[PDB]
Amino acid sequence: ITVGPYLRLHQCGLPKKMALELFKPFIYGKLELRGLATTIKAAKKMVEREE
Amino acid sequence: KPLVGTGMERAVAVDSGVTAVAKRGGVVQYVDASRIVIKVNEDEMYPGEAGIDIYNLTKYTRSNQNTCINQMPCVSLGEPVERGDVLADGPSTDLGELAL
Amino acid sequence: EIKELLKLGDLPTSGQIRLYDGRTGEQFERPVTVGYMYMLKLNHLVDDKM
Amino acid sequence: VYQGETTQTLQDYLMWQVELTPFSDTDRAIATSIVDAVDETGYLTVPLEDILESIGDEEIDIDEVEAVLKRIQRFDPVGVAAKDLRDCLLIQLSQFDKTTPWLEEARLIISDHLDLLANHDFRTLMRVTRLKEDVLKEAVNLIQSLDPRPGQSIQ
Amino acid sequence: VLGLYYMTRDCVNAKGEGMVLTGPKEAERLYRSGLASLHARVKVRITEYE
Amino acid sequence: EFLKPRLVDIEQVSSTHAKVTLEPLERGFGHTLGNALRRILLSSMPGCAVTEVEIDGVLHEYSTKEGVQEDILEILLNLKGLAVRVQGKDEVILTLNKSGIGPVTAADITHDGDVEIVKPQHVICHLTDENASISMRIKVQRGRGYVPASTRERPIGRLLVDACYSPVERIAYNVEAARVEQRTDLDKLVIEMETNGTIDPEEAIRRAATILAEQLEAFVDLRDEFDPILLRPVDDLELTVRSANCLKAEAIHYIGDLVQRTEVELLKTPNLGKKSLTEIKDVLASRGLSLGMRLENWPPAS
Amino acid sequence: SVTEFLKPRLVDIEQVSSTHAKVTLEPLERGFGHTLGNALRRILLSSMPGCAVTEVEIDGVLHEYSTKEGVQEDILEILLNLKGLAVRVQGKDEVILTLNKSGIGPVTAADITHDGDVEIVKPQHVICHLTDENASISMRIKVQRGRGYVPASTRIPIGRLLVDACYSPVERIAYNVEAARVEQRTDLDKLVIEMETNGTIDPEEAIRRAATILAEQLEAFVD
Repeated sequence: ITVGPYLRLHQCGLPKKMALELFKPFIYGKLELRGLATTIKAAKKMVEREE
Repeated sequence: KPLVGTGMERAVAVDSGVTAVAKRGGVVQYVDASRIVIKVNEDEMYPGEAGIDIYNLTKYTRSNQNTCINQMPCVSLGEPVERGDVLADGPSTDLGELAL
Repeated sequence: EIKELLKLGDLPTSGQIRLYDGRTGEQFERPVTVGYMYMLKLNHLVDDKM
Repeated sequence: VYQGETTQTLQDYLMWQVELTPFSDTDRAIATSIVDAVDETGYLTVPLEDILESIGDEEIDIDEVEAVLKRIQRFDPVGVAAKDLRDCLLIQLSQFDKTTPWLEEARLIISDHLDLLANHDFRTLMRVTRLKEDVLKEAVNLIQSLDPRPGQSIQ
Repeated sequence: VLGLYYMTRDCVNAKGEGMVLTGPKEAERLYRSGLASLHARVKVRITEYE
Repeated sequence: EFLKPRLVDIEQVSSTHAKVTLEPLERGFGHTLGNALRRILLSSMPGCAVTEVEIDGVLHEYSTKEGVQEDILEILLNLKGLAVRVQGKDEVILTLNKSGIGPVTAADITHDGDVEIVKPQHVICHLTDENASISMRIKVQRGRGYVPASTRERPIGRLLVDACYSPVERIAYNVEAARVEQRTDLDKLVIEMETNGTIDPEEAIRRAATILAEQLEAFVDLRDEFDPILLRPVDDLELTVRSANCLKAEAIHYIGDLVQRTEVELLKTPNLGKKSLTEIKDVLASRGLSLGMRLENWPPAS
Repeated sequence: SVTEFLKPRLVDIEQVSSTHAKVTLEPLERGFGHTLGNALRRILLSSMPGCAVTEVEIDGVLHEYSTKEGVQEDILEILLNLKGLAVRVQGKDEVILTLNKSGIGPVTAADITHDGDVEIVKPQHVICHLTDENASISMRIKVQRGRGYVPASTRIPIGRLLVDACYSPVERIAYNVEAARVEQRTDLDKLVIEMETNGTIDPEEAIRRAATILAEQLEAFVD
């Protein structure tokens, strides 16, 4: 943990590399919801390649 | 080097064994990034031998903590050395002094 | 002895100088202790923690 | 005490893909049976009649089983749950882009004359397919670039 | 705490002492322009709600 | 009507140290201009730097070369501090060849017409063996800022170097009183500049002023994808006559419309039986698609 | 290529009031938010043309701590009330006005005698209050033209009371720098500027004038 002096009291600073792993099924669902991916394996490959 | 020390840096650097220390006096006959050859003085030579000392330096070797062990020479071609002098610096050493 | 060595190098004896903000150019209101320290990097790297 | 961990096999991966696929209840049961029938090399080991019998309902025809099987064959890896080598190669070729230099000749060779290639004829094959030796070499090289055992990716 | 304590202190003879200001915004303008000290004792028109 | 400043004098103390005088300035403009110019000069000047090195016999930077006093890493560190001025292009390749005992410096680089070495005494390495030679190729290009090599396949043997393109080392400024003809309220700005000798002080001042003016021009005028397979027409599918007629009777033109329909909806439509539904599912599965897929913000403008 | 920098693309203006504005500009190169914001703030605070009240004279007042029986407030209160008077003189750089009133009630800026060049911005601005019907007030107010703020202590007849002159129309200026990103670059600046004027000019006009002044200061070196 480091210090974020600019933050508001209700906010925290999360690394995006951690957030990509933590929220993976949500990202799969959102990718399949707007037609970017048509199958679960396509979304999995897109997340692996980090487009 | 610390630039503000206590006077114990040389003792720690030399007694640890991470540096290359001259076993006998002489003149630097050959210097390189990986080996040093010293031409021994005539008054320190044993009968019936070619008086030369060869030092092979440790280059980019893994340690017990997955760190780097690397030695670099601190002498020039042709300069005199004596017994106990430092020939090559080890990790965290600067001209024979501890440098953390 | 430290003050004498500072005087030999033409430096303030108190060990404090005036600084300026890099973002505005304004001088800080009080003198600041500026010097040299020996820092170390410890074997606790955030690459190995995250 | 270290008790050991869990590993993912080919069937575990296929079932994971089945669960996240918009199947109906009957379709999901058929998919479960089909995935149970798949061996470690990625080939189906029973005829579709056995699967239809194992479903246990008389309201279901073989065409629905065929549709479910075709959908499953497009899972990762592509070509899994194929009936034979010809089907696996055709499935793999179906996913290629149309700009490939020798897609049509390779498809023709695989679909029509696969025994001649296995017997190493290279003489009657030319007469049957009316090709030269310039294109046959490239077609055979393209055919040999496919995966004969798609199920070993999760060995 | 240190910053709030430092800003809300008074000095006996500071720059801009003894002037009358229309409000807090004029005090801020004087401080930023360098015409008054942060510790100068002044009189300010203040509006407060109860 | 303010009095405008002008560039009065340039004092070249050394080849890397200069003083530039701006005069006259109104009350308070000295610091306003000085701090902005210092920030821009320290931040945005362009220069040339070494980016790639290829040495004849070495494979990576964690090795040594026989007859060379330094390691490869120290040689790369020395090359990182090489000062080069290129007047014709944004990329160049220099060649270095040397043999015999002695210090290999920057004056041993093969001469190029459009390349100037401002510090020929810069030491690169040392050869300690008589029958020892070194030959290398160095890539130099123009840029600005600091670009580490990690943030930018290659053959085995090509070594990357972090790029520090900035030619400015330090900037200081002072504001004194200007003794103009008939006024005693005008100031004078003196900018002390320390660089690596590869940039003219006056062009640096002009470039900083140009950048500031271009950035400031925005205040002078101040006022306020679906997947391709889903876009193919339904006739791409090789359906039967009756299936195509039934789909066209439901105004299902594209695959993205058919895919959003569930089995029950396609089963309650007239003239469509279970067999035709199975055929549609089969032809969709042949491409790896199913029924019951939800799409957001469809259609995409047809 | 190496001489090409980012330019603001999203410009947002929010009007809290008629004399209070917030401006947001993004994206900017790293470090330029502080540069631009500090330069603009310094120019707005220090060097800005305007007109302001300089000094006053009252018939019954000879010293700053004097008496004006019949007036609710003291003399320094009247000086504070006059310091916040906004004018739009469109002629000579020095005008004099006369204020005479009698009665019971608030004496405001609308009571000032009419002048062709002078245009009062807020007639509702209150100068003082008269309590007694026999009470009378008479004074002369001088307005001059200048730049920025000039304290009266640096300027040290009879009855001439000095007033701090606030020529600049800016009442408050502040700025803040926040993080902004483009899909490939994450270390970019986002500049927010909040400013309030006294009503003589709009905040946007003040920003444009400050930018124009700073840009014209650089004409001798811009290529």
